[PDB]
Order: sequence, then structure tokens, then C-alpha cells
Amino acid sequence: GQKINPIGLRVGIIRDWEAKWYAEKDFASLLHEDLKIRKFIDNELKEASVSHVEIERAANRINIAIHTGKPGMVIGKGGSEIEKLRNKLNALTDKKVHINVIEIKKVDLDARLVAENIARQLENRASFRRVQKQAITRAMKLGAKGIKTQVSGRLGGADIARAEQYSEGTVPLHTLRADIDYAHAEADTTYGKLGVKVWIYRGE
Amino acid sequence: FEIHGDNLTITDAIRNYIEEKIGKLERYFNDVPNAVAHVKVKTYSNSATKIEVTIPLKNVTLRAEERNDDLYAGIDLINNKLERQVRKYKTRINRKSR
Amino acid sequence: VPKRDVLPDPIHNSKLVTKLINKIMLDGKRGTAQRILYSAFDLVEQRSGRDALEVFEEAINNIMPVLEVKARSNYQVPVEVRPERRTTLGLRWLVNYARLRGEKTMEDRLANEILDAANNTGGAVKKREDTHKMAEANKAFAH
RNA sequence: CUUGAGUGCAGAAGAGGAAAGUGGAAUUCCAUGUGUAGCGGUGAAAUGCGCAGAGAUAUGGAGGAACACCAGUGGCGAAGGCGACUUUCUGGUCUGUAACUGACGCUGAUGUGCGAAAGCGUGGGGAUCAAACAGGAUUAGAUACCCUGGUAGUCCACGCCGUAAACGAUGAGUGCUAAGUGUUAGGGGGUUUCCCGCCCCUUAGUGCUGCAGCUAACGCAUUAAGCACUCCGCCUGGGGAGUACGACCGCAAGGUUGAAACUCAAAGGAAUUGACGGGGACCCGCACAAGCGGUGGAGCAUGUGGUUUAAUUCGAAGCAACGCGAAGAACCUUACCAAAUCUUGACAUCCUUUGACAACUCUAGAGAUAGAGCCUUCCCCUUCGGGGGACAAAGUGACAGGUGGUGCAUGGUUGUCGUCAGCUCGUGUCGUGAGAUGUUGGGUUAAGUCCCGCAACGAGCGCAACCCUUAAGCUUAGUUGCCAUCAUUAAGUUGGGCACUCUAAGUUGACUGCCGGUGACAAACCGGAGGAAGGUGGGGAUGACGUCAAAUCAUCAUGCCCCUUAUGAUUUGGGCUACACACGUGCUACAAUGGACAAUACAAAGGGCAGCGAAACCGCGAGGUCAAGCAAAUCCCAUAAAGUUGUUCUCAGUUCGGAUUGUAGUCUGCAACUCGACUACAUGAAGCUGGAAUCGCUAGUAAUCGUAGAUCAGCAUGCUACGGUGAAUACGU
Repeated sequence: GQKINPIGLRVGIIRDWEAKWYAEKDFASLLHEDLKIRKFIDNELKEASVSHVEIERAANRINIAIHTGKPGMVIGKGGSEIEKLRNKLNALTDKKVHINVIEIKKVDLDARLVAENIARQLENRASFRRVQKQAITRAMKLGAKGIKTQVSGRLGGADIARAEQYSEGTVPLHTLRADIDYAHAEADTTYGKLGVKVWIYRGE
Repeated sequence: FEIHGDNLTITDAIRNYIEEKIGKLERYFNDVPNAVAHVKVKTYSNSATKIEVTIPLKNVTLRAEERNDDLYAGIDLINNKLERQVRKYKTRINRKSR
Repeated sequence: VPKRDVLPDPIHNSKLVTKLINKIMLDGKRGTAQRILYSAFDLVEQRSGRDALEVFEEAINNIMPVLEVKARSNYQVPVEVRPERRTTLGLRWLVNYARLRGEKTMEDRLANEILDAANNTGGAVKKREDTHKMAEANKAFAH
């Protein structure tokens, strides 16, 4: 207890690793190599709003494939950006890359996308709850079996910490076959820090 | 009791006052295994004078607290609580037949 | 809830030796307990030499009670014993008095105790007595 | 005039009253007899009584009280109150009749009389009981509860007082307004061969349940708190206060009548939700119990407090701080202190000036660092320049940075009750309303587990389940693993075989599933068969809504405030560990179940790249030399201890004991003094099982003996993981 995102409890069974390469004891080099990429993507977060990326590392190459809802953005018209991204990356990775975007389907159903979404409408001076109303509204729309959506901090730019969540759709959480995509976000304007903890259930 | 003071330096004046008071409970019964005192300045910023006290008893114990303007008012107000929180207990009174 | 039986004694084909080595078996060390007990079956079967069961069975029918007591306001009731508890407590004061001779040997204190106890003497025949002086003294107000 | 009221006529019942008069039991006492040693009372005792003969037993006597069963949600009374019986006097009530009067009635200020218990007076009597009171006991204390006794009084008459929760918390009378069911005094009709049996109707009273109606709601509802009428009395926020002054009554006690000053913004009633109970009904739990083993007693360690200090850094503490943060304080770490120090700074980006970015020494310095010598020296592109990865020192102002503060400005993260069995909602109903329903009643499970019944129905989170490990088998595959047939080596060493064990992935398997019984047949539960495993096999993970303004600004981030030649940053040393002491936690001794010594058998897990360092060699050993092998089913680490076999010691403060201090050494580190561990020699402290009090544990458990791993230059009485050995108890709640 008290609670943990089930992903830690679900992984090793029902999902891939979030980053991958061959299994040798040079991990301090290679893990902290991966992280140098994981940082840089935040520049694209402001431009891409991707969910995540899992890297493979072929025997002398690297493969990453970015889970975005903004393909033509990141592809550009004819790849005017991806290639200087190869070289500005390869400049820092000290080793090459073969990026290949893996566009998001279904499409804007995901947790992370919606997570920073509502965080940003909130950051633009919004009564918080209605954002979650339209969120869940388009959520059951797109076809989903279980949701809730939580928020913390100094809501409405006012006095001491609070919380709220709107639960709808039956959400199997204490199960072990749920295959659900937990998320998190962080964004304030002037008063503290107001993250969120969205939940979903789609398939098993 | 670890008569510790958060953001207030326990003088001998304060120790004398405290222990002096609990001496009065030798009415019942002392029997002194231990006793503690938590005191703190928690800014509101009207800002306190918090008192939380703990009494371990025979086969049981009784915690006691309270807030007030200053330390001496907090020790006097928290008094007359950890007495009635203690009194009564027993007797209890015999049977069975049959 | 059952009491986790011991099968036979593998020494003379009794049983309660096994129940008894385990009561000498301190620290989980069996071999030293088994050692000193069977040694005591050498000593007591030597002195006034005889079978194991004469001194043993007799002595543990000289101390092995029939009535005990329990409390319940507080009124101590005399009670009939379940024979496992009977034998249990007999052996309890057996070893738990065996140390209490205050002597040197592994076995003399034992063989002194069971020899003495076959003769209706010592603190184990005693605790049978005093126990049965709590029984039938306390028949009145709790039976 | 009679239908109101009343008298009559005939009936009926009645603890209705006042005075008087008898009767019996029962207590207390007394006399007498019997007869010995306790009685009596208590939660447990004592106070008390008892050899002068108690109490008990028995006969008799005394006298005062109250009058058992009947007795009833029964009656009578205007109200208080009225219960042995009989007598004298007397009032009152209900029924039916009605011929008489002929509206004579209802209410009723003032006024007047009745009136519980307590009490006052004149007297009398005085058994029990018991204020006051005396005493014991209890209690931290007890004037009190409790026990022992005992006065007033309780009792009679006569007088007085004139109150009460004097309550149906409901003013008197008249009349209408659904039912049904009882009990009491009557009356009338029918039936019955005779009603005694029974049925029907009616009056009066009396209770119970319930429409309408009323009601704030509780609830009343033909004995209205309904519907209307007549008369009386009473209320105007609470407190102050039914109090003061005044007046009347009273022997007095006190009563009757009855204000304000000032004060408060509330006081209050009915009901709902939640909590609480020194309440109940039920259930589970090392909570009890039954056992075993420990702390607290000695020495050591560790954290904290407390002490100290130039500094002895910050926080964390009831369970849920105190072997925690910090899973390694000689420097580093370190936050703290001294000094030597710098300021766009330790370091980061931007703009400007350049550049491949500086190695080896010398001088001083304690280093930091400077003074220099010195070699960093446009490497990709360049058409002549430039662009550029990366640079120098300087300027550049933003800035940098803050272990400066605020965990009550926060996010994030986490303990907690609790792995308890509960926790909500959509729809609908109910109800003025909050709110309830579902989630309740019966069974049942470990559980909101299921089933039944039910203005409830459905859904959610939660439990189980799903997953990991473990117990059995089948298959798949055979090396570094195994040797079954073998031959063979010191040795599974070699040949060979994967058969066996082993080895990692999919199989089958346990699901009340099969049966028998019990059971509202259902839910289920008890039993039995097999099965490796029967009742969610064992454990692991997962910890609902939520409480603790729980914890953390010092993980990280961050709202706000503050600083900025310092509240920042650099260096050498100190310190974070001092000790009269205390708290917690652990470790080691207090011994023959044993200590000293010799020989010998058995594991699991896991580390290893320049790390694991095999053998050999040196040495009293710590260690030192050498070097085979090996990124591991291999080689090495690494050898298990307890134990088994013996010898001795033979109950000493001992060969217990193992702190203390010194001496001489090994490893690491530039450096073992404040402040590393270990080896050899000596020295041998306290301490004989720990007092009151107090802690854990239900089976491979406890208890005990070992092993490895991280944290790492060095370093764990700690933590994590692994195994070896290995019991007692569990009635019942």
C-alpha cells in the first residue's frame, strides 16, 4: 500500500519495456545514454504532444519510434526537420539513429495527451471541472470501459490544498488483467503546483 | 518523558513548572513509569502555544493535548483533562450466583 | 487444534521417552538430550537395578495428578484433567524439577528424581499433594 | 309544551366515609426448658452479639403495628385517596320506568370549604423501620454509597399548616362525526324441553387497535389533541426571579400576590445524520487463555535526549522516532567551526573578443592557488575571408546560487487504523423537511460470501478471483549438469548414455469436484472416497471511501518571502564520536544440558574482469610471495556451524567469564592521534539468570548455529537474502 500505479504491477506481464537494448552490465553508460534522449523530447512536447517513446538498440544502431498525434508536424512537409533531428541527436548521442514515427491511432483517446491537455486549459484560467466534463464526455464517446480523473493542489488559484475526481465507467484496478494506461501531469500558473492522475480502462 | 521543545528552548523554569504539576496526581497514583511533553510554536501567524502530553498508565495510557495563547495557559488548560481522562477506572463489583 | 503426535519411542519400544527427550531437547539439540536421558536409563536401571518401567511408570503414577484447578469474580474451580494434560504436566514438573535438585551430573538428578518419586517422595510427589490440597479445599465455592 | 333539568316508581353494585367492636398470623422482647460454640452480616471484612450460655429448638406471656392469598389495564371517589371482618349512622352513583312539575339550566370573578407525604403545638402510646446521629469498612480523600446499631418521627385523638411531577404534563358543560376488539353494573329480545349453558340489541363507565380530520412532529382519533357554540382562568424571548420591597395569612417554618436595575441574541420543542456509553445482542482477533522464550539485573554497541562546545550540523518521537533518515562521518562526505579566499562568482546560457581545448617541472604556498618557464596550438569545412564541434581570458547585464525560511502555500512520495469488511451512486418510492429505502429481516461464509424474504430495482469501488512462488505428474530437450548398464580415474577423470536426479517452458492436475448425510429441497454446512495436494493447499503481490492540518521545502520540483561582495562559492585542519547521567534497541557473560583440546559427517543461496586469486612457499596468525583457471551449471570465492567420536576439566567468581589497559605486529589509505579493523603476548572487570513491572510466538513456528550479498580504499553486535537443526502449548472465549 497505500497505492501504486498498476503499470508497475502490470509490467513484466502485459506490456513491453519502455526502453530496450541488449543485456550487458554497461548499464550506467547506456541507461544514462537513454536519458539524454528522454530529456530532449520535451522540446517536442511543446510542439508534438506525444504520449511516449520506447527505444530499441540494434547491434550497431538505434531505433526509436515516437507515439504522436501530430504526424505532419513532426514529419514536416517532406522531412525538413527529422534529419537535422537525426544529426542534432547524433551530435549528442555520439552515435547514429533511425527514427521512425509510430503515429497514434484511435486517436486522441490516450491518457498522457488528455492529461497535459486538461492541465493546459487549466493553465489558461479555466474553471477546472468542466474541462474534465468535456474530457469524460469525449472519452465514453470514443469507446472506453472505465475512467476516472483526479486533480490536486490549490484549485481556482485560491486557499489551501484540495482534490477532486469524477469517476465514471467501471474501472478494474485491483485486478491483474486490466491493461490500462496510467498517466500524470504537472502545470501551475501562479499558485503552487496542480498535477493530475488520470485513469482509463479499454481492453484486456 | 522527552520534554522537547520545537522552536522553543526548554528552560529549567519550564521543567520545574511541568513536573511540579504532575506531582499533584499522586492522588492517583504515581506509579511513575514515564511521561512525555510535546510543545511547539506553530505559526498561524497568530501562532500558538501548542501542548500535547502523553501519560503511560498501568495496563494502559492516556494522551492529552490542547492549544492556547501561551505555555502556562496551555499547561493549565490541558490540566483538568488528563485527570478526568483518568478518573474513574474500576470497581466493578462481584458476582456470580451461579 | 490436534496435538502433533510422536510415533513410537525407538528405544525399548515405549513412547513417552520421545515426549520426554523433546522436553530435554533445548536449543533444538536432540542428540545431547537423547544422550543424557538414555544415560539416565542406565543409571536408574543400575541403582537398585530393575526395568525402566518399574521406577518410571510407578514414579509417574506417584506424581501424575488427577485433579487440577483453573481461575474464573476470581473463583478457582477444581477440574478433571484431560489425560494428555495430566501426563503433560507430570513430565513438566519432572524435568522442571530435575534441574532444581542443584547438582552436577546429567543423570543422577534425573535418576534420583524418578527413584525418589517411585518411592512417593520429593517435590513432584509434593506438587501432586499440594495440587490435591488445592483440590477438595476448593471444591466448595467453584465446583 | 316536554325532548332539557329534577322529584317520583321499581331495580343494581360499590377497597365511599366517620365512630365502635372482635379475630389470626408475623416481628421484637421476656420467662422457662433443651443444648454447645459459634451467630450475624459483607464484593471481601470488621464494627456487634456469645461461657453471665448466645443463636437454634420448643411452650407460654407481653404489647404496638400493619391486615397475606382473593387483587383484575377491576371497582368507588369531585380531587387527594380508598383494600382483615362485623356492627351503627350516612352520602353518592348507574339502569329501566314514567304519571308529577313545567326551562326551574350551564359557567362562576369575588367568596367559601375539602386536600398526599413532610412538619409545629397540647397529650398519649411507642413493636418494626429509619433522617439526624455514634461506629466499622470502603476511598488518593468519603462528611456518602456499603455493614453495625439508634433518636426525632413513623402510630391514635385534637388542632394548625394549605404546598407537589396535586400527571391524562390535556379547564367545565352541550351536541354531531368510520370501524373492530375486549372488561365492569344493568336492562330488553331470541334461542334452550329450563340458557346455567349461548346468540342479538341497548345504556353507563372502562381499556386496546385503528379511517377521516387535525398535527411543527411526536401523535389523539366517540373517554378527540377532530368539528362548532357558551363561561372561567392563564401566556407574551430567556436570565435576573417566583426573587426584593410592600400587603394579607400563619405559633413558626414558610405561604399567597408579585416587580424592576442591568444583562444575553439567543433560550427552547419534535425529529434526522454522525459519534459516544462507566448500555445491551452477536461475531473475530497471541486480545484472552494454555505454553515457551525474553526486556528490565551485569559489560559492549548504536540512535536519541540531557550535558557540553569555537562546532559539537538539520529533521524525524505514543503504538506509527529512538540499529531512522544516513544501505558505510579519519580527509571526502559535512550541512558545522577555524583560518587562508573569490565575487556575472563554485558552476550554467545568452551578447562581445579569440581559440582546437594544456602536459613536465621550478619558486612559494598548508593547499587553494598563484609567479614563470612552458606547448594548449582552428583539427570538419574554406574559392584566399569565413562557417564551425570546442576554446582562452576578459567584458557584458540579465544572471548564477542559496543545505536561507515556510510539509499549515503545495505537488510528488509514504506510514497509520486495516488486509478490517465495508463504502457510494443512477432510477423510482417515502416523507413538509432534513433524511431513509437499496446497505434492512432468516440462514450461511474468513468477507456486503451466497441464497431466501422484502418499494425497491440496478450499477460502481472494495473481498475472492485474475498474476508470482511453492507441493505431484507428463512432455520438450542433455552441457559445464547426472552415472542407471558398463569399462575406467585419486577423483564422472576418460569413453560413452541422458536412463536417473537436475535443468527452463507448456502441459494435466484440486474446482465441494465425487459421493454420503444435515439443511426453507436452496444457500450452505458435517462426513467419506480417491488424489501429490479438499474446502479461497501454503505464502507473495495488491492496502476501498478515508482519518491523523501525520511526515518530507534536506529526493525532485515549486507558490510566497529573504539574501546577493554575501544567508552565496573555493582551500588546509578540526567536528558531526566529547560524558555526572538517563531512554530505547541489539549484542555478550553469568557454565557441567557445560568450558579446553584432538579426529570426522551434512546445505542453501550468491559474487567475480581484471575481479574471483587454486595449489605451492613464508610465518604464532593477521597477512606476504608466486602464479594455474575463470565473465561461469564449469574455475575460484569457500570451509559450513550446530553436530558425531573421544580426552580432560569436576562446580571455584572456576580453563566460567571476557570488558579493561599496555606491548609487538598485518592490511588499506598520501594520511589509522581527536576517529579503521584485525593478528601474537599479558592482564582478567562486573556478572551465578535478574526485583516490581513488561514483550513476542500456533509448526518447520519459536529457539538456536551457520552462510552469502549490498552499502566499500578501508570498515556491519546493523539490514536484506539463504539454509542447517529444531519442540512445548492451543480446553474453551
